[PDB]
Amino acid sequence: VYYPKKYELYKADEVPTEVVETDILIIGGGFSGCGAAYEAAYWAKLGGLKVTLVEKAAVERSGAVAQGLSAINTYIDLTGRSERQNTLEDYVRYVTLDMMGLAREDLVADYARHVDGTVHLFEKWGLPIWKTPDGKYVREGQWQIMIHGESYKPIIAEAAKMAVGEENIYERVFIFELLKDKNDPNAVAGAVGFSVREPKFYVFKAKAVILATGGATLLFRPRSTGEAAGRTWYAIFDTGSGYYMGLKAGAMLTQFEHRFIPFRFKDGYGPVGAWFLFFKCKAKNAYGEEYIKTRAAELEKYKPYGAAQPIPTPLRNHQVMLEIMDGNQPIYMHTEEALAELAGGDKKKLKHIYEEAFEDFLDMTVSQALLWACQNIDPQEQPSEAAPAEPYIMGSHSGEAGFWVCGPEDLMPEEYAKLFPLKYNRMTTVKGLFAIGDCAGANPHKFSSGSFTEGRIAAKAAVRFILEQKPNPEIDDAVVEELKKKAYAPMERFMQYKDLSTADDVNPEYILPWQGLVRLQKIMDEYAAGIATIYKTNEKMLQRALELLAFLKEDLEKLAARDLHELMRAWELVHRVWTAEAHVRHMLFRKETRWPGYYYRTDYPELNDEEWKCFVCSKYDAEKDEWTFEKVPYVQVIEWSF
Amino acid sequence: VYYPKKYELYKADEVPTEVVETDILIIGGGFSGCGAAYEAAYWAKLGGLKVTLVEKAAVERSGAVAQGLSAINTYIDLTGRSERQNTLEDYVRYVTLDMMGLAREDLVADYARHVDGTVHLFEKWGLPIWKTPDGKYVREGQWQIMIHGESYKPIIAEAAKMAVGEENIYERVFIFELLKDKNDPNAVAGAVGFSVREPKFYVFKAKAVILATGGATLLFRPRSTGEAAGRTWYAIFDTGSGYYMGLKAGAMLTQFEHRFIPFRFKDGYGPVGAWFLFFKCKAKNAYGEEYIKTRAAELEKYKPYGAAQPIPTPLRNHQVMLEIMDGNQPIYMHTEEALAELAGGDKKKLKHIYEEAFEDFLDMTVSQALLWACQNIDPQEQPSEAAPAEPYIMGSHSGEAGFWVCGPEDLMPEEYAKLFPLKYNRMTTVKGLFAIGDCAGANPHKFSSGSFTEGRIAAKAAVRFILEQKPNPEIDDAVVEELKKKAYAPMERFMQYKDLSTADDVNPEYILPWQGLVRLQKIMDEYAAGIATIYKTNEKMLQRALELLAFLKEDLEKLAARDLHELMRAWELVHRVWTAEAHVRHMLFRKETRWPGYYYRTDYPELNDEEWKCFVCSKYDAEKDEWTFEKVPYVQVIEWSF
Amino acid sequence: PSFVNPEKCDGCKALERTACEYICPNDLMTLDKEKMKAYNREPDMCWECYSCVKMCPQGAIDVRGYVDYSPLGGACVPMRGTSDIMWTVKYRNGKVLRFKFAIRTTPWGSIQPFEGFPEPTEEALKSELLAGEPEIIGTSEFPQVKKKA
Amino acid sequence: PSFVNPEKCDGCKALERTACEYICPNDLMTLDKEKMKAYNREPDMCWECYSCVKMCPQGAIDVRGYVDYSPLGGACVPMRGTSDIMWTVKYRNGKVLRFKFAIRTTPWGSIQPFEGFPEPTEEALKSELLAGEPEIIGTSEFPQVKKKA
Ligand SMILES: Cc1cc2c(cc1C)N(S(=O)(=O)O)[C@@H]1C(=O)NC(=O)N=C1N2C[C@H](O)[C@H](O)[C@H](O)COP(=O)(O)OP(=O)(O)OC[C@H]1O[C@@H](n2cnc3c(N)ncnc32)[C@H](O)[C@@H]1O
Ligand SMILES: Cc1cc2c(cc1C)N(S(=O)(=O)O)[C@@H]1C(=O)NC(=O)N=C1N2C[C@H](O)[C@H](O)[C@H](O)COP(=O)(O)OP(=O)(O)OC[C@H]1O[C@@H](n2cnc3c(N)ncnc32)[C@H](O)[C@@H]1O
Ligand code: SF4
Ligand code: SF4
Ligand code: SF4
Ligand code: SF4
Repeated sequence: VYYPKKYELYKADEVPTEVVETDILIIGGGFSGCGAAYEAAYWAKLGGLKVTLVEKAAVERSGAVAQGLSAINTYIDLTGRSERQNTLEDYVRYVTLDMMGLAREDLVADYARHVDGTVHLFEKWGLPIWKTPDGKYVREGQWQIMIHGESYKPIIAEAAKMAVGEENIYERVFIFELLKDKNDPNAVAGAVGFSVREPKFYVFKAKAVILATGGATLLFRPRSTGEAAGRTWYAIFDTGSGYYMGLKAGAMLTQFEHRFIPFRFKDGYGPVGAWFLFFKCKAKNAYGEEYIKTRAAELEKYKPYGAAQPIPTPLRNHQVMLEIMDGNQPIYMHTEEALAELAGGDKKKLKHIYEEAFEDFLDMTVSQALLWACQNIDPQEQPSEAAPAEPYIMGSHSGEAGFWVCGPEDLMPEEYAKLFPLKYNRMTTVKGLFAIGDCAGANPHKFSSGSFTEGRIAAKAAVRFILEQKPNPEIDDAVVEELKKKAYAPMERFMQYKDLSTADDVNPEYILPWQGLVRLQKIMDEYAAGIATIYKTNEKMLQRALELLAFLKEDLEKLAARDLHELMRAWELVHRVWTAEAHVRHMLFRKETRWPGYYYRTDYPELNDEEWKCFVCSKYDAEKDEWTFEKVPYVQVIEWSF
Repeated sequence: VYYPKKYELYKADEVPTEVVETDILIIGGGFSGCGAAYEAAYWAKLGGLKVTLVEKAAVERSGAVAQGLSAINTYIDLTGRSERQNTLEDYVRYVTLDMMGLAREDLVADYARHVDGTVHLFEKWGLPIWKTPDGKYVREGQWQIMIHGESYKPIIAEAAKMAVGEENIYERVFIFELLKDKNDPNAVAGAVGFSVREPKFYVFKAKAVILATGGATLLFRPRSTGEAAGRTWYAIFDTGSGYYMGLKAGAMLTQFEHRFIPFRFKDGYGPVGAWFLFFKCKAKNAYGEEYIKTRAAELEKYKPYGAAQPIPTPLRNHQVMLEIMDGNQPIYMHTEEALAELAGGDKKKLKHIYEEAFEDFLDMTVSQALLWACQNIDPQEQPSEAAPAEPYIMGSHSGEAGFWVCGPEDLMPEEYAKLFPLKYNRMTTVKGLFAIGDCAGANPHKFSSGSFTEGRIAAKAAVRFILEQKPNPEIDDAVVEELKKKAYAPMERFMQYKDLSTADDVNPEYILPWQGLVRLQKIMDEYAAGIATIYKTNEKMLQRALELLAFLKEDLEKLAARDLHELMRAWELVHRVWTAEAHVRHMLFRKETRWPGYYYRTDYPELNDEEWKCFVCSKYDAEKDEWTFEKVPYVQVIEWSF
Repeated sequence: PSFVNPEKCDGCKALERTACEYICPNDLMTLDKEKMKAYNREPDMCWECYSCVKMCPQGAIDVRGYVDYSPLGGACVPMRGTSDIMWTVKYRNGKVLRFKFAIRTTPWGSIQPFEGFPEPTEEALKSELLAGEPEIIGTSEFPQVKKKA
Repeated sequence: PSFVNPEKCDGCKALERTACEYICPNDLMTLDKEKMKAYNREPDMCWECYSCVKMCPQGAIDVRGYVDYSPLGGACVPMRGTSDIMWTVKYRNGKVLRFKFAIRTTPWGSIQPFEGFPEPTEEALKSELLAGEPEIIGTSEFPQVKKKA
């Protein structure tokens, strides 16, 4: 709910337009965007190219890494700088198996061979990595390393700022729509946005555009609906902006049905990675049973995925869901037993691991430490409850939803290149438009290091694309003006109909952003496998979701906004609604249940490797208002075995 | 969420006290309260007794019947004025079986032998009852008759007003606590309240007090959490006030674990009584399966409850719950097929029943007709989705939660009289304190007519009590002053700590009513068999609920309020929190699942007629702050066999 | 929830009391002394009971379905009289339905609470009989119910 | 959610920018030109990331746990420096914990993005190598991966 102190209204025609001409436009200054800005600045010199970074907030703390992170989840370690070395083949195998068999190995192997260099740069730039007395990076699990990362984002932001120059970074500018080449219906030409600090409309003309807006949250109703609706596990700041603009432009999406349901400390959603992998904490149901044991047999039907090590995350969730359905909650993270075991009676050792335990929270999700403080929970004395949160849509973490993107020429097989007009690393099916981080699908487990890395990859590819293809996109001024009117329409609608009621938020001719959002969350929660149904859905429910989303989409044409802040909220809602529709259509299309634990199609409860071992890709045609789906069979690109 | 336009703050010491002396004090001007006022006015003449009715809103439309009702759910018909006559023994058997074997038959038979007179008076007073061409009352099902009841409450309010006199009715006065006899720890002496229209503290001194505040809603998080959090199926106006004040006084509660889960049209919660019983509507899952038939086998284990006709409501609920757990939603009410079948090809007949269908909604839950309009749903063309709402606590409807009350001398067996110091009809275990309607437990299926009737019964008994025992309790002025300080404490706390933050609703030293309510709803939803877990709970979850409620109860001492409206909201929250605690403790005590469909104890999934065919009664001792429970075995009072 | 139309609301300043403020069962309707016009002070606590709507003499109050599940466009408008009530249901798609139902068969304020009832007596006070019984029940004798042997 | 202490907030004296308003990733912190003091404009959209808290030069911002699940009394207070950050955690029950963690091993603003890197070339633009590679990876050559036979 939002209650502005005062109005801040503008009519489209009263708003000045600022035109910005650049070569490479990066939308989103988070981890992937900063990686793109950093690398782009390096190669751009070859053609004296201009690189521009636009961010809706402030790059210093914007995005998922705002509070910092307690670990770098992706560090292969090909030389032995950490406590454990790994191979690239084992990593690729790991990711494909976690995806229950479906991952673009050309894309995964690609960011994996580059990621370590990115991590090494981070340390060089000042990021303090946990080290053993011997000087080795401290491992959390097999693929992650612990870090003192409170200033993780500020450090990376400084690197990007030093690389592209502050004069090329536009902050507090919300991008809401892409612009296409007037000369070519399947080519990008820039984007439009507006400032949230003043009345100013932005028109960015560019030769290449890189989507780095992060994923989408608040599509589904959370487990807390009051103030705590703000405590989403994933970045509440990311609202599927990239997904919206890209899909409207005609860029194909992939695996958009693949949402991620995080199992974390209940309510605060503090991290469990360190507790599970580093502290060796056990999770037990209300009766003291370690369900990863009691529910092990139930994974036998998922051969060979269920017999994989580590066990795929969705299957771990499935075990949790079985406990929940049987009514064995609360589920506890036995931190007290873990700390006691690790300390081994050594009081000084206990104090040290105790400090490590709290840092794991204070460096990334302070709310969990605050939750413990408010509820008088001392981890060395009592366990903490844990639970799965509502679904989130992103492609950099354990979820692989995002745009279908091209891979490197040396790894991408012919089977995966068919839909790309131009073969450039991380480019979407729309010429000149790239997608990175959460915006790039089918290659998850990137996390912080991998997302920055993917941005670097796309940035170099973008410079190459510009110098090789030499594009010269022309924006359609007629469309720009239409978009400018649309941009501020909510404010004009508020002024035009507010007199119909004595209450600004109870009007029959418009809905405010928070009202439309509550509605979206209810629809998704109840029909799109949200928490309301313990993540279950079926054809009828999904079809009803589309009907309700249709009503909502029509009502977006009657959105109202009272100030610039709420105008951004209005567009963030618009972005979320289309993201939700795409998610629903994708879930409806795949007639199987490949990721139990993330979602269940009760009408097609089994995993089908005979007919569905394929990536589901879709394209939205704005002109015809039609969605087209295609099945792209998975092919093993890298050598490995179960 | 609440955002007052401006402050309306008062300190206890600056608020004038108005002392009202009366003989009989009725708290709540709803259906049961009006029944009490009406009947008390008749007998009061015998002793020149004064009768006082206090209502927090306005009697004309206050309570559950604010919109009116489409039927009178309880009309036995012992002479044939309706389409179907019934016997009292059949009615008692019907209620006991619906309660899965647990009902105070002395109390049920008592209101049943009186209810028809009440209904006849209602018609005489102007209530239009549906009639056949032959002049017989139109039956909905076996026990209900259809009424044109838009003005049902206004008519009843008029009767009560003509009876007691307007000068004896206090409106817009919220009662928050009872007063006890200074010289008798188990006798009532009056009550305290405050105006919500002006700064005035009320002290009511009475010889007999009758609790008629209605049940409790909003204890559990609803299926809609935005504006629609206001669309509770049951009366949002009833917040368990009677439950709170009575339990604090030491009056014993009974069957407080027995909540009611209403199955209604989804979201709007329109009635299904007419659709099921009158229009012969069918309920089917997403695959066209009529689950009352496909799930018949699951009811066989319940003996003899599962073979009863009609099927007990909790078991009907259980069948749909199984469908929901299997993921076979949406659940549909096939109104289109019901109308087509009833009309039988006659277009004029169709138009008539079509109008009857809409009246069923417009006379009782306009929101459902509005929902249909907003969603373009025409009942003759397409079916509507239905769903069970969140739990509600009340004793007049299908739930029997409330105070343990005495029955009539001629029906109540010695087994049920042990806990009453004085044997007056409907008197609680606290001398001089009566409970009616939703406030009287163990005798459900009263509904509108039965609640008004139970009020009449308690009223006559109250007059008899006064004339026979000549009660003369004395209030404790010290306690009154402490309660006056507590009454306005929230406002004073707001003034004292508001300066700690620049935002009125984000303060570290206090919680506003809506903030404490959001917290309560979440706790109950997640641990006390709310919708979050499909109505399942266990010992561990309930124990955690008590720990969280403990934190909340402590924080109630830090409630803040910005105006009189919010001060009332503050006490309504206090009332719900204690009601919630009693509910949790009751569910925790009963080690069985007697009402699957209303709630499931996963740790005691079976119905236990060997050790749990008893009423569960509890007493809260405020001085010691201890709860005590005891089992009172059920005994069949009325002659009937399965 | 309910909302007030500024153009039709006159703050009941030509009446002895504010109708909407007086009738609301949840104390939501109140006056903005500044504009001298009413408003719903806490819409998420509105039960959409339509009491304020029916009692507003200016017909200035309407209801806009809860945003959680209501697409824009629908409306239910009542016109309450003395013996009946008229309703107009307007669908989002434009369809309009009209209904009319009876609400009372006697004049308002005409109830005589104990009409025909004999005076109460000390003897009667000790019985199970309520006012008007046993005849108001329709029987010459108080209804009997068989107790289990 | 975050909240500003009026007694410590100076609406950011004469500095060039309002810290809290500048840093918030969700655009929640803003100034009330009247009071010249900041506030969170939409607390239910607050991620409790503590960015505003850490950046307020007056330490006038704190966080009060979401009311949905937070009993009153708890607090986490950061004191962020240049090379480390200190935290004080106060429990509802009075318990007080103090920690201190490193946050950076180099001076702020000292990053040289391409330090030691060779200049880019048109030829290099066509390879799979990123800036600094394969040297920064630490391997004897650009990492190779086995393609499925
Ligand atoms: C939210 C969250 C995320 C993680 C974790 C815990 C929590 C609580 N933990 S673990 O415990 O789970 O394990 C991790 C951990 O310890 N270690 C690790 O490496 N990664 C973890 N992640 C993952 C990483 O953080 C993640 O992979 C990367 O940040 C993804 O990068 P990117 O895809 O670039 O998203 P971003 O959020 O950083 O940035 C997006 C930017 O876009 C802006 N933006 C969005 N829409 C925009 C628009 N319309 N116009 C202009 N700007 C617009 C954002 O403001 C932001 O600046
Ligand atoms: C909410 C609801 C209820 C029903 C139904 C549909 C819906 C949507 N439908 S069916 O479709 O389900 O079937 C019914 C139907 O068709 N026919 C029928 O006979 N009964 C139905 N009920 C049941 C009856 O309405 C019910 O049994 C009676 O109203 C119960 O009477 P009572 O127990 O007296 O509660 P009340 O709500 O009427 O009145 C309570 C009063 O107390 C006030 N109050 C509360 N707290 C107070 C305080 N602290 N201080 C001062 N006053 C304070 C209230 O303001 C109100 O005036
Ligand atoms: S009853 Fe109608 S005219 Fe009177 S104050 Fe309310 S809304 Fe305005
Ligand atoms: S609709 Fe009913 S609950 Fe809502 S404001 Fe009007 S009278 Fe009050
Ligand atoms: S940064 Fe601190 S001193 Fe400056 S405006 Fe914000 S709260 Fe006030
Ligand atoms: S805690 Fe973070 S999200 Fe909340 S107001 Fe501060 S900076 Fe913004």
